[PDB]
Amino acid sequence: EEEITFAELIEAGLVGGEMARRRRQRLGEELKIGYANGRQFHKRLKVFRISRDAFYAALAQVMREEAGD
Amino acid sequence: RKCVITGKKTTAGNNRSHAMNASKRTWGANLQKVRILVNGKPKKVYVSARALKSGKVE
RNA sequence: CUACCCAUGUCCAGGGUGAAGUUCAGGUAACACUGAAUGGAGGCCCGAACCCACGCACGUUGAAAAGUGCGGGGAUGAGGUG
RNA sequence: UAGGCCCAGGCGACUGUUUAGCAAAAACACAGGUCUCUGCGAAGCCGUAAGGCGAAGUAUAGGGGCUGACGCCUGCCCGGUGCUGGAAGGUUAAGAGGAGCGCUUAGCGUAAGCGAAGGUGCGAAUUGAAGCCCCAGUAAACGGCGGCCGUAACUAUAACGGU
RNA sequence: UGAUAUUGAAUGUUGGUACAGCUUGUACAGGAUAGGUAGGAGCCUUGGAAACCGGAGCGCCAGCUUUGGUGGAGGCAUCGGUGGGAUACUACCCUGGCUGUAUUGACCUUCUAACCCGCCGCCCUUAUCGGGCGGGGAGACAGUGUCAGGUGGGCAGUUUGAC
Ligand SMILES: [Mg+2]
Ligand SMILES: [Mg+2]
Ligand SMILES: [Mg+2]
Ligand SMILES: [Mg+2]
Ligand SMILES: [Mg+2]
Ligand SMILES: [Mg+2]
Ligand SMILES: [Mg+2]
Ligand SMILES: [Mg+2]
Ligand SMILES: [Mg+2]
Ligand SMILES: [Mg+2]
Ligand SMILES: [Mg+2]
Ligand SMILES: [Mg+2]
Ligand SMILES: [Mg+2]
Ligand SMILES: [Mg+2]
Ligand SMILES: [Mg+2]
Ligand SMILES: [Mg+2]
Ligand SMILES: [Mg+2]
Ligand SMILES: [Mg+2]
Ligand SMILES: [Mg+2]
Ligand SMILES: [Mg+2]
Repeated sequence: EEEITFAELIEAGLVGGEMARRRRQRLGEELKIGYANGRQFHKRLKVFRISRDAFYAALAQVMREEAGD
Repeated sequence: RKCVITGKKTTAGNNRSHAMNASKRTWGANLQKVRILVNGKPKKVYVSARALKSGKVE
């Protein structure tokens, strides 16, 4: 039942600009689902049926490499 | 295969290693293919990048 | 010549065995099946032409720079041959 | 003119192919099994390139490696090598970047030397990819399946305990 | 696997290259924690000034002739400046800083004219070759040239002592 919502992607900082483009360019390949836009990214999340916890784990991961993991 | 303007070609020469033991080898000419007017007719031919540097149209 | 491939032709006397299927019956719950008839499958069987080359003997300045004689194998096919 | 037969074992499942001219087989092949690569201009292969085969095919297809009908099965090891994958770090070329130092001479000169501009050599720092060093998986991948002491027959079956 | 040419435009983020600006000179010292050489006394008063703290300046923040604020209506030069200056102004210049400028590079996007299309329609023409005009897809990548580094019995040329 929509383990992830669109507002989650929004608050994750995944909206336009350059920083959010880097955010998606990282997160996508960190999930092996390639690149997308916001809506396309959400639809890919839905179609591959990936779990919320692994999504958050990779989120924290890519923030750490952003912060110098 | 040769530039239609300057007439460059590909030549042959040796190929040395650390121990100077020779072996044959060739030298290409950095040719490109561009549509160009020629004798009042447009055409796409070979032409060297050096000639393209200045004094030519496409 | 020999190896493999491509296109197009052609050759294989004669006799066996009897798959599937079908039709009958019995049979079973109909089926499982059993038994007859029909049918004619198969890198199936026996064996000439043809192709091969397992044994022995002879030959070894030979009839022959690889054969002959008596036996042997495949022989409708992953066939032989122009 | 016209099959000798039988009883035991080894090897290979079978029909087939092979060293023309000393080897016809247990060797090769095969139907089946398994591993692996390949999303289409596919992978592989021939050719320097055009151009082709694969295929006028499309993962139930195509190439490569090992094994070799059918029945019962295929145990343990990922340290080494190979392959696949990943990040903190170290090491590494060409090219950029040029600190600074030589030689030469206008000048000052005073006797020794100092020496402005220009030219011509030499080049410091900084930067600079894969790979390697490292980590994880993988064995019908290359490979491996121990010594000592004390304890049980049959060709000492040393099975069994301690290092 | 990198650099470089073919090789374009617009961004954005971005490090710097100089311009432009006002700036703390903390010394344990002058009422007082008032730079560097400095001419030096002449200036300022309705720049609510001088007592003044922080907001240009440093900061365990003390105060500065510059400075939005009540802190209100003159000091400095001239006054032991422990002073390594005694400062009207500052003829010239520096640390506190960012902006617009000229940037340049490196990244991150976006676009389209380059280049590419064993995609489609029409023509040359009766032609799955070719190229010409339209559409479409990709796109400054890829392909190709020069340079450099890895790997490399796939393939070459050779060595492997004497008594
Ligand atoms: Mg030519
Ligand atoms: Mg020579
Ligand atoms: Mg037969
Ligand atoms: Mg033969
Ligand atoms: Mg005979
Ligand atoms: Mg037989
Ligand atoms: Mg056999
Ligand atoms: Mg046989
Ligand atoms: Mg022989
Ligand atoms: Mg035999
Ligand atoms: Mg023989
Ligand atoms: Mg097979
Ligand atoms: Mg073809
Ligand atoms: Mg075998
Ligand atoms: Mg075997
Ligand atoms: Mg095993
Ligand atoms: Mg090289
Ligand atoms: Mg060799
Ligand atoms: Mg020689
Ligand atoms: Mg000797």
